[PDB]
Amino acid sequence: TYTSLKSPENQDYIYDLTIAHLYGNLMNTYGDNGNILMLKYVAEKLGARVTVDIVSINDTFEQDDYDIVFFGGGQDYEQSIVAKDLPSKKAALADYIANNKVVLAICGGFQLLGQYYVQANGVKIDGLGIMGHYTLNQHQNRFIGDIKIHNDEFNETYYGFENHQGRTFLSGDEKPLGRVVYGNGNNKEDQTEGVHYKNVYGSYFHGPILSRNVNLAYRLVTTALKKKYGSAISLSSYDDILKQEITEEYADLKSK
Amino acid sequence: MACDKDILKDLSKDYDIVVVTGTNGKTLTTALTVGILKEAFGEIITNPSGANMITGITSTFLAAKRQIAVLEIDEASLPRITTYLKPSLFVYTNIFRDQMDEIYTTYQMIVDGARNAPKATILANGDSPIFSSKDIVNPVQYYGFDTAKHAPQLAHYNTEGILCPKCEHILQYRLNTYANLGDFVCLNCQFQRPTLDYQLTELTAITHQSSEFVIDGQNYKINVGGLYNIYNALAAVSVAEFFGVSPEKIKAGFNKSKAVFGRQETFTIGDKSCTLILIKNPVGASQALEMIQLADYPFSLSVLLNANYADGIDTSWIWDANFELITQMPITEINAGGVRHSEIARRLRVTGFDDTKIKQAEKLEQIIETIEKQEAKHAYILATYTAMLEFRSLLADR
Ligand SMILES: Nc1ncnc2c1ncn2[C@@H]1O[C@H](COP(=O)(O)OP(=O)(O)NP(=O)(O)O)[C@@H](O)[C@H]1O
Ligand SMILES: [Mg+2]
Ligand SMILES: [Zn+2]
Repeated sequence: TYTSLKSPENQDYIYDLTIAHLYGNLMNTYGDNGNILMLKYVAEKLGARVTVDIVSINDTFEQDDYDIVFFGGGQDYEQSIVAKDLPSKKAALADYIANNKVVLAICGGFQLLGQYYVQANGVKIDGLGIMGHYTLNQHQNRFIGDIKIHNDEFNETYYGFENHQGRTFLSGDEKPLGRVVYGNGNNKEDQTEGVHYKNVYGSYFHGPILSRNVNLAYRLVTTALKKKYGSAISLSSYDDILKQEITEEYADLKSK
Repeated sequence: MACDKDILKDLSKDYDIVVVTGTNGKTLTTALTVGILKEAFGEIITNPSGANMITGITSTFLAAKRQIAVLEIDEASLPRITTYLKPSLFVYTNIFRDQMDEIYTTYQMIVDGARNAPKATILANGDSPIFSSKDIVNPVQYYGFDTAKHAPQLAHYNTEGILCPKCEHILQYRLNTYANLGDFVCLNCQFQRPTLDYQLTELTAITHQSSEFVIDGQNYKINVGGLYNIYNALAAVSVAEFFGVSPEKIKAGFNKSKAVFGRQETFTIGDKSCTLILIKNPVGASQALEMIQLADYPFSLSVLLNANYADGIDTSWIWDANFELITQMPITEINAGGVRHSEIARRLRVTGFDDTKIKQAEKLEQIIETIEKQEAKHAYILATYTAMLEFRSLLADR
């Protein structure tokens, strides 16, 4: 374990957030590690000092040490090696999730929170098995293109780019991150994309998702701060810290 | 011509053939190698820039009439072309992911190609862990950087290809140049960089526009910045040394041929001295930033991001580039430009650089006007391919 990123030491902050960048040096593809930079940016605006630790193969994970876990995507080989290390973090990650602590998981990281995923060529790779979703393969086909989803619990729209062979199916105890307006999403049979379970947020969205969707970036960080310091604290509003990003945000009027 | 295979079997018989292959630096390494060997051995047969497939190679032998050929060969073509050619020497520059894309597949292609001439020597970049990943039949010599070592450290977490090919643990580095290159060492098993046959033993003076270095007891200077030109120089010098060319002939050949590296692209906008640099991928952009970080003057930084066909539609790669370097640079002000002026400005704000000193411009023309009116004498412009063409085009109209 080492610290990859740290807020400047000479600035004052009333809060402290520690981020576990889970396998951040192996699951590091498609700009999805940009999500770390967006969490740090939004956390600093809310008065939090940020520490990011790379917690990778053979590193101990203590759930009490972290406020946000980010688990991104990687190449098939790196993902198969990460899968061999997962059992070593299962107990601590299950406890983290059971305590309603914040996880953002993208692509392979989303698949590996669940039961298993299957590569295009039929090889089944076991996941942490902490959540009930599972991922089937596609022999030849991939889901590729722009996607838009809407979460009805929060009334929030998210935009991104999907590129996955995986077909994810959610278990009965999960919710989707959102319902598809346009695009494939998890499996092209139901209208689901990603997962929302307690304070686990999973997606197939490249972007990175938090660069394209500061609504979700704000949600993850405020949620983490209120879990750490309690729900009675008063944080700066969405509109006050992210006015420029809200003004410039890509959004369209397509329906479904 | 399907019969290009018959011309090669025929015409290539009467040459001592050197093949240069790898992901990057194939053209520049070939050109400098030709320049140096010419000094020792006279006329050298070589292919035009990038004409590195069966057609380009065949045409090269067709223009010629106990002689040396140095050919750039496309990785994918090598297994086929070496069932027709029998090279005496293979040079492996490096192996990196195709960005569009499995490194061991492109690697297996060049291993198969050399395997077809099992007596030919391979001169490989010892700094690439891929080039020590496999039992190889050919004899192998290694070139690399043998400068001061530090204790083992992890490469930056966005680096690709850092798994030990023997034990699947994460490699560390006693020296890291760029990407996964350097004095790699596994802390779990015996795997580590092999003893180098050809050693860059000192970096003497590295600037934003030049580099001086010692290879096997001789000094070299090039008039362009950036580590990748030092590797291309190291590779070409290593070939000349393998061919037994004298130190005095390598120096004379090097100095006459090093103009093949080109120069940084400099012009003026009013009284400002400007440098324009193409960015297209994370490692490249990170290396541009490390180079301009060395500048001994204050400068403006303009970053122009387009997403056209020729740039690539995908801009997610900017998030993997080490733009965090801008907080450790003498930058006076930042211009965010191109069609994606908004996304690149967000990418620069997220570094923690003062956002009052980052200004979007909807039109490249406004970037030029901003640079003309700026206080600092120097300006750096980092641009994607189409942003660079539009920028050069607007400069031409003055
Ligand atoms: N040794 C190197 N390591 C990494 N990148 C390099 C290296 N040398 C050159 N490059 C980059 O690759 C570009 C092309 O240089 P070149 O010598 O033509 O490479 P190549 O292997 O011929 N590939 P390409 O022409 O792009 O198909 C340069 O402009 C640099 O951006
Ligand atoms: Mg080339
Ligand atoms: Zn090892």
